[PDB]
Amino acid sequence: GVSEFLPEDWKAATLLGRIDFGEGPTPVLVRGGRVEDVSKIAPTVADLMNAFQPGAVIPRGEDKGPLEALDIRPVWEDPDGAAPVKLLAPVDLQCLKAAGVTFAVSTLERVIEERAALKIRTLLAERMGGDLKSVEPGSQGAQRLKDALIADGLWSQYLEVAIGPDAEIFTKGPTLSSMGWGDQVGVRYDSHWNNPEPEVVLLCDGSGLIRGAALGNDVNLRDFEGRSALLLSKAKDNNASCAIGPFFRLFDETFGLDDVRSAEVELKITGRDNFVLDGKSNMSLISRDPAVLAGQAYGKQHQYPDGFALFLGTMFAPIQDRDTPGQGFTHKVGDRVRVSTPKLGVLENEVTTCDKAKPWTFGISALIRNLAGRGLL
Amino acid sequence: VSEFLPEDWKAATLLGRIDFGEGPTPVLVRGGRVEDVSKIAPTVADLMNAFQPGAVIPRGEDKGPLEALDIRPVWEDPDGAAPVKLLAPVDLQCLKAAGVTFAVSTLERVIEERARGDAGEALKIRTLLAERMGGDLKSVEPGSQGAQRLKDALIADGLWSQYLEVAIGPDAEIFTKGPTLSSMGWGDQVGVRYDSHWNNPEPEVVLLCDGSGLIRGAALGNDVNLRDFEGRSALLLSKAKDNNASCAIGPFFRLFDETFGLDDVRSAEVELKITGRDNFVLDGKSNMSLISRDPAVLAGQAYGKQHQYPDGFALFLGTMFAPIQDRDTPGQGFTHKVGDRVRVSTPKLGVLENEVTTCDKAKPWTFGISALIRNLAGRGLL
Ligand SMILES: CC(C)CC(=O)C(=O)O
Ligand SMILES: [Mg+2]
Ligand SMILES: [Mg+2]
Repeated sequence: GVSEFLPEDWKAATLLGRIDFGEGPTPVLVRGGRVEDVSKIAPTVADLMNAFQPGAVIPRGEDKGPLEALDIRPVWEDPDGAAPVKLLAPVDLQCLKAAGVTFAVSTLERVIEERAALKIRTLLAERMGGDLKSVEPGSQGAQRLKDALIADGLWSQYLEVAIGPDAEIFTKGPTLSSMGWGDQVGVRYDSHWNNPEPEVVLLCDGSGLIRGAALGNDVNLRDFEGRSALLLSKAKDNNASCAIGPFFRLFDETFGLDDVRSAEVELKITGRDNFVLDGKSNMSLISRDPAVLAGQAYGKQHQYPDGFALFLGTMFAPIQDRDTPGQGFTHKVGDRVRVSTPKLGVLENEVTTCDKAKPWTFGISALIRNLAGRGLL
Repeated sequence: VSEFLPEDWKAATLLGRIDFGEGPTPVLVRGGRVEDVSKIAPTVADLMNAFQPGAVIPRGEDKGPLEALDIRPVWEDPDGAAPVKLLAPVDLQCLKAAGVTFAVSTLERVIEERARGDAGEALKIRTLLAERMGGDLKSVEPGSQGAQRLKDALIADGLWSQYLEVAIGPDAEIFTKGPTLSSMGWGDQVGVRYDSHWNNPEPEVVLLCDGSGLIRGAALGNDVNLRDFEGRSALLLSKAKDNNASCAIGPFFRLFDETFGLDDVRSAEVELKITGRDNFVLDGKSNMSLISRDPAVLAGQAYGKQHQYPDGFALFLGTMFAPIQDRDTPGQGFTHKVGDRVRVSTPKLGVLENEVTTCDKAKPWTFGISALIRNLAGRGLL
């Protein structure tokens, strides 16, 4: 049932991804509902995006047939990889970047209620020259709001990246390490409070231009980050802690950045203990425009010659109790996490611990050897 | 030339990358002579994964004495007229770094945090903090039960900080310094962001590890650092550390053998020298024995059952300097100016020397993974 995780209009869409048909990772385009092996046009997705800039026609690759006819299976139904065809993460050589704390109104309010409320929002809004829900990060209004927050003793390093001029942008994981649709993702076995983060992921080419978008799960360990923000990397970057997919949807007549900007991202978590968590949260509340976030990651002071993928952040808060009252959500082995939006489909993974997930073994040199052996270089 | 190589470099085994005119080439320097080992393995990462530690690497193609090669630093060859160019000695490795592994750095991190990145507040905060702490941080082993009891004391003192958690708690601070293939090497320009007004070099020793997590050798490093970004918010760590040309490793990795081992890394005296167009001079020394966690312990936290690195990784071990010498205004401390020359040196590894400019004036990073792949393929090396 490969159709259940594609966008409802996928046959009218342009998808860009990676599939192993049995010889190794192959960049594919899906157009008219049919898969095209484009490896002879460009041997990687990063190379394809660099070879064909926006507005250029991408030629046809070799026909692999209707995507729904490929026997693709997820790990929880095919634990041993018996399937003849394996869908992969749609990234290969791109750097994996991630923004965080991009929904500021959420952050601000959560601090005002931790203190309580209606009375605190008066002064902050009057000093800002405006309602908090209109906060513009990096503005002069945000600057006066910062100084008012400092004067109240409510300021924090998190509000700095919420409303200051610089967004929080970090490296989510090493190149070639992402999980894809239908893979296991890993939380550290020594983390006790962790959660998914349902996100939209931008595809950017080697010229810093936004080409398309996919779904992402930024697997997150709250107990590490909460002990120290200097453990951010350890909270975000472990074996199988990144999932992107199922495909990147490229911008065309049917789909553009404006569709990303108004995308409703849904999250569902299902456990064997019969725990269920559901929730939806709209990209229109993001406090920094996706094109602005791309322009902070890429510019005169940082380039990315193979391109980069960019997680745009989330406003989902893992506060729903599971077993321990007041301590919020945490994963258990075998949880199924679905991240979905209508124009991009469904990214679904199974949760295990980083030591039980398959280790990351296929790195840059493994790809090079594989592509060399197939005559694709 | 010999000015930037180990004292005993002709007796050492050095591993690095040189562009002779056709693209990046993994080289070994033995007996003072350069070997092109590209036909043995096409990258440094591949070479470390093909030969385990202790295994003798067979001889490559002789390229003559190293001192006979016309290698020139950017401050003497701005347009790159030299026929040969020395590169960073990493290629496919992930660039990993440890933080606050020396007490002098830990204190300056708490200072810039409480200053919220404002250099004009550092003197006042340093005067308070340096006396109340100091003699405290190195009084415990990080991650021990003792360290947990010191944490409870400092919390009661009102002195606790998220930086002390990674300085003495069970988890070291490890982060990604920059993207694969983005490092600068000896003789390159490094970059501080043009919008940073409180910044510094960070001399460090850099380990080379293979794809099995084994420590293989060591180089020198400059982890160019923006204090005003990181002090404003620790969530800006990546932006404080990872910008165009903000990473320098070199001149070569020295591989472990009978002339050099991890024990030499553990006792290495490291020297920092900064010189500017304004005739500012800083010169200082510190020793690796002051590190709070053994280098093998740090590599063991970076690599294990919960994070692999199939192409290997480089690991900055943490800076042992935090420059606070006043440059222009009494009490205002240090920051870089364009044209600064930064020398990191220790006798067993040589000299890593770079010229500082702003990230936007440094040449952009254009040679990434695809460029390397295409270059190697065109040379028949795959
Ligand atoms: C938090 C980091 C700035 C600390 C660091 O890089 C170091 O101490 O070497
Ligand atoms: Mg995020
Ligand atoms: Mg450092």
